[PDB]
Amino acid sequence: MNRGALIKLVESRYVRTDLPEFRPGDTVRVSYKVKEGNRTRIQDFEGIVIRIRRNGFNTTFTVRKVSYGVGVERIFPLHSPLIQKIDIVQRGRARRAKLYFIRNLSDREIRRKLRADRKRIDQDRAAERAAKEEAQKA
Amino acid sequence: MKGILGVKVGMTRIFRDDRAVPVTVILAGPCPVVQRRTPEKDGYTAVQLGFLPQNPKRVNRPLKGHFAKAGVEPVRILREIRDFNPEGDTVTVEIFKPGERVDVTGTSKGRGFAGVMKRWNFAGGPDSHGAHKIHRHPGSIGNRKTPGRVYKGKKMAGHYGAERVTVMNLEVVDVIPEENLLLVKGAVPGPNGGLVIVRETKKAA
Amino acid sequence: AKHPVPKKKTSKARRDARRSHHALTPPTLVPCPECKAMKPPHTVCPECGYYAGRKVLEV
Amino acid sequence: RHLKSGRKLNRHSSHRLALYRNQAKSLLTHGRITTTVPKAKELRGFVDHLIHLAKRGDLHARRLVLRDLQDVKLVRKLFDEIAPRYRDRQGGYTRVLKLAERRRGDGAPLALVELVE
Amino acid sequence: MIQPQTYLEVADNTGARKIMCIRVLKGSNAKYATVGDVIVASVKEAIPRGAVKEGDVVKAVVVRTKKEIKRPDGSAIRFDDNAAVIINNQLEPRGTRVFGPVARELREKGFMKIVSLAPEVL
RNA sequence: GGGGAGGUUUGGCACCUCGAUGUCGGCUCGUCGCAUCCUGGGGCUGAAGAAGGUCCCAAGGGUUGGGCUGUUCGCCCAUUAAAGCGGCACGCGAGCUGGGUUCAGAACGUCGUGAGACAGUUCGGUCUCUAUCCGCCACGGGCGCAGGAGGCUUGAGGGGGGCUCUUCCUAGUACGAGAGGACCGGAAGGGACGCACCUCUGGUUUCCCAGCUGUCCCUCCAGGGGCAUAAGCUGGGUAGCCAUGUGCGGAAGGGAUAACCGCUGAAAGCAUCUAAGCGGGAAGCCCGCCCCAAGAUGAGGCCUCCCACGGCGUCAAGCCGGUAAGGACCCGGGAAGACUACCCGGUGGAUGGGCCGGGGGUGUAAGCGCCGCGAGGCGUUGAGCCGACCGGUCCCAAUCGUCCGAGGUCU
RNA sequence: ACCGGAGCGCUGUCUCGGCGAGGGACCCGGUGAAAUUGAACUGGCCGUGAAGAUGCGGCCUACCCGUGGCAGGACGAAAAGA
RNA sequence: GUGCAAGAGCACUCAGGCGCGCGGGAGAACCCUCGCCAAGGAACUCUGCAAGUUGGCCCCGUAACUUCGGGAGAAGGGGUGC
RNA sequence: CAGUGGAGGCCCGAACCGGUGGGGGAUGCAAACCCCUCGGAUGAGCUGGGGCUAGGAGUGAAAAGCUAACCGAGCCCGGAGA
RNA sequence: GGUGAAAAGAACCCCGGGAGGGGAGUGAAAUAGAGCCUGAAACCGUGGGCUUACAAGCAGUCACGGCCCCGCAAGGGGUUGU
Repeated sequence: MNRGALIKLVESRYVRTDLPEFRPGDTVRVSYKVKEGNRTRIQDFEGIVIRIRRNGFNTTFTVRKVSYGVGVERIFPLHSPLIQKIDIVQRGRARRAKLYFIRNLSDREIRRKLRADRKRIDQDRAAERAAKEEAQKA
Repeated sequence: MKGILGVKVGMTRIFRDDRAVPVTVILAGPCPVVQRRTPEKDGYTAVQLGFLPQNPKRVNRPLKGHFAKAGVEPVRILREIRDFNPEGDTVTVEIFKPGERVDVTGTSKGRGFAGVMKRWNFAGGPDSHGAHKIHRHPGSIGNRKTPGRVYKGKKMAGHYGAERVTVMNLEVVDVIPEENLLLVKGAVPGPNGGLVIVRETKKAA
Repeated sequence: AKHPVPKKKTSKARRDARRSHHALTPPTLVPCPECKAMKPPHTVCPECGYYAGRKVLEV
Repeated sequence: RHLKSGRKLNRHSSHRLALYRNQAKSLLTHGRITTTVPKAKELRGFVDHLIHLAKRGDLHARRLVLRDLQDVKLVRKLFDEIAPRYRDRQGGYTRVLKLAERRRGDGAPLALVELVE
Repeated sequence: MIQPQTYLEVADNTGARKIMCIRVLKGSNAKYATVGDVIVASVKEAIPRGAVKEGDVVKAVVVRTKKEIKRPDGSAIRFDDNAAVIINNQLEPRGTRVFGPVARELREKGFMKIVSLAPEVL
């Protein structure tokens, strides 16, 4: 039997690896859904975020977002029924992972305490056309 | 009335067809089909089943390398499945087919002597208006001067945990003979390294 | 001294039974290799000593 | 069963740590230290681990380990001498060996830290 | 969770703004509620000029809960509040102006009247 | 108008209790009873169907949350399929509560010339941790099972378990003027509840990371230590432990029965569910479910294992030292545990500690570069550490070894 | 620091309790009380009895002894009954 | 002695002084005492008993009534480090 | 109207007296005590000293409280072997 | 309160830190050994005999069996299997 790790890491054949890379900064656009008595839709639910519970297979993300009424938080099971999920802005530069403190006061203080890392962009722009060099070289 | 032994690990959530599902992972493995027991020299039909091979110097002795065919025992000795009798070859895992409810034996993991409102769940109560003491006390047990005899099995504070039990209704869609595993609805008792065994369902049997 | 009092004097029989489960247990000892005499199981007797022999400093 | 993690203990937390690292100090000064049993156990574990992170020689280990310590002449004796010894050993640099007869007045089996090299 | 003591503001006009939970409607022991749960109520907060006065004892069904919801599809969500939709003795939303998000879960339960005008089904 | 059970209320009698048994409800644990409130059943109607009225059958399980009143009695709401009636010091202060009760204090209504007293009121007012036997809830030791031992088991006994609703399809069809609105077969879901798990959700984690404050110290800075909880303080938080989270269970089925309906049929040429025989009949009885269980002194049975005399008794049983299969001590200790027990492994080994890769937590740390006089910033960088976790790995401890244990009743 | 009644913010008072923490207890080690005490070889139903039994009786479960724990009985100790 | 508005407060600690005249191991229930708690927020209860929020310093402001002292710090709210 | 002055059986608040509601403890650390809080808080104040007032008597910001740990009439001995 | 006629009141060896004893030596005698003539009862130990690990007890009684030990016989102690 050995390694229980080995076991559950072999249970990993329902793995996504093409899925976007992010930090617990912001996020934004889209997720998924069903929407009907016959599904046929995925909701483009944007948000920020808050909680990255790490695990691997069962690792999930608490996504904080606000609308029309007030606050609301969607957790997603990181792996399958998520069609595409892809965020927008990503940003970064928070202090920690858990961001409950933002639930209390979510306003001009929030945009105040948030700033993207140019490093992020610069790396997505390095990734940008070192991928048309990879659409050229190898 | 079929079945095969198993050992416990993990309980995830893979999404079959659409929905999302909790999944117990047990290793059913190759289990020595060591001999049957017969209604004349016994009273019923039963099959001894071994398991996971390691036993070398340590176990030896009558072995039941005697028995009738040897083969050497696992490391998890052997048990029996009641009213059971396969073909005669040492069976493995996929003795069952995916998408079926069945039953399971397991050693509930031990806990030791524990609370009264914990073991059974009483109520207790007295936080601030009551008393500091009788937080976790059974309150009351008997009567006055008649009958006055404390009842046998008065549901008391003591050990809870290290027990054993069969269990009905478990849907298994997953199984990996290619390593000897069995993934089911997920509920199995015991620690991740204890006794489990799969028998067949009883929804109408 | 409270409410649950030993209502009556307990017998000599009960004395001797409650003290039946008492008793002692003898010591457990084995020899000292590369030496001569005892040492309890898993010990480095000062006079004797385990492998390599540490201490052994007395008079 | 309220112990399915383990760890040997008894005392205050302050008491625990302070002790641990003090026994360490006393050992690093010498080599063979008389004491009790559970002490002996997670003492040997702890301290040996300490000597493995002191097996190298960066300011990292220096401060960090000595943050969890105090003595600096002993920082010399460690970073400059004890480490270049067990240098070619990446396992238990210490072995604590037990004593019979027990501690008298209150029968307590004893043991002893060793230099093991 | 919704015990019979909680305030529940309204996600609609009707002539109300906040209430207090009275019982539920499930089993005479089901003393707990969540999304789409049929709940009896006493308003305790209703703005002057509507069709339901402050205090008045009426009924409701609940959506938007401080208690997160775990669907049969592993996904989840919690609402920052304890809102609801108010109804009469004939099951139907009295008001009309629905505010904020709602769970599509309710939709399959069968309160489509809200779902139809719902500005954010989630 | 008579007759009667029931021993719950309210009266009578006053014997164990004056070398004490502490009165009202509630907390909390139940538990016995059916004249049964929901649920099953059938009988019947001043019963169309829908519901109701009523009488027997039947404890299997169940029978809510509150407002006020010290208050059981009570009223009231929101509900339920329903909101039971009762016994046991009107159960349970060596268990709570001491709120109500007949203490002294004080006041008030009231009676008395007054001290003071009034089945008049008011406010506050000390139930007392160590269980001896029994009883009970688990845990063992010693023994026993008329060769010693290891493992798989039998199930006699006994313990647990039994609720119910919601919309739907059949079908607005049968019955009905309409309004209405059904058997039954099936379905989909909730709640109350007992067991199992951490995979998610959510709560944790006492030194596992980061922040900061007053501070004494190392060593002035940088850096770091305790202290300030019994962790200074907050921000997080794994495994293990948990509920709300999560998978399940009550059942599906065989047989006997309840009142009740029927078959064939007599006395009693007709009749009949009856005295013989057949049949239907309930969540109810018995199994089919789940644990304990051969002290089930019947001490069951299977799969083996080792084997006989070795020393006095020739005869009849004893006994008696070392060996056999084995086992005990001790140790590594263990999702197992109050000690014990259990269980795992002990150099022929992955048990604990070290180590290192997977995994998890934190968020660029110690120093270095490069800016602004400076709080700090950017780079070095997802780095540095790193509790339990999955394993790899003999580096260190499971040493050397010690003692017991068939020598085989009989018919 | 007096007795009611009501609203606001807050909270383990309650639902429904889970985890952890140090200290008692539990194992070892040194010492070692008490009130009560006729003796006890001290289980249960259905009746018996000056009214409420292990002990009487027609009758019950169970080898011997112990350890942790709960608190119903011994008309339970505190009194020659407030 | 350093520090907060201050101080014979408090944390730390000068100098001086001590480790409370039995300890070693488990890591049970249960009891002392302490923290965190999703979600509801007096529903529990004779009683918000009790814990738990607020707190200190300055800026704003403060109802009724009043014997002009008060009521007050009313309530309600804004900052504080470097 | 400004100010200075600087009052109070003034008020918030240390040792100091006190003891409220809670709890611990109950063969206690203890024949009335620790922990959390509460109150006075420059006065009708807290307190070492020396002297007197004492059993139908004294002392009483007043209960029939207090007078060498039991005060509706002290302790000691004697009638008294009531 | 009592050693003995009287101190002859215990040297020397031995284990032991001492204490206390094991021998010796003393006297009529150390069962007179130093709070020592006598030393009982309740009382706590150690050896042995009989009996006890399926069993319901105001603990004994009447009979019978098992048994062990005194007994010439006859009997007797004892003990308890039913």
